[PDB]
Amino acid sequence: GSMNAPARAAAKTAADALAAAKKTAADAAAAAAAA
Repeated sequence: GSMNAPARAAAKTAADALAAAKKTAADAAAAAAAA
């Protein structure tokens, strides 16, 4: 039974990788206006 805050901290890197991936994806897409 681990649905608490400290239990969610283990999934940090997972959501962290996605945060970077999502940022960069849109980042590159945003700079695709002059293409």
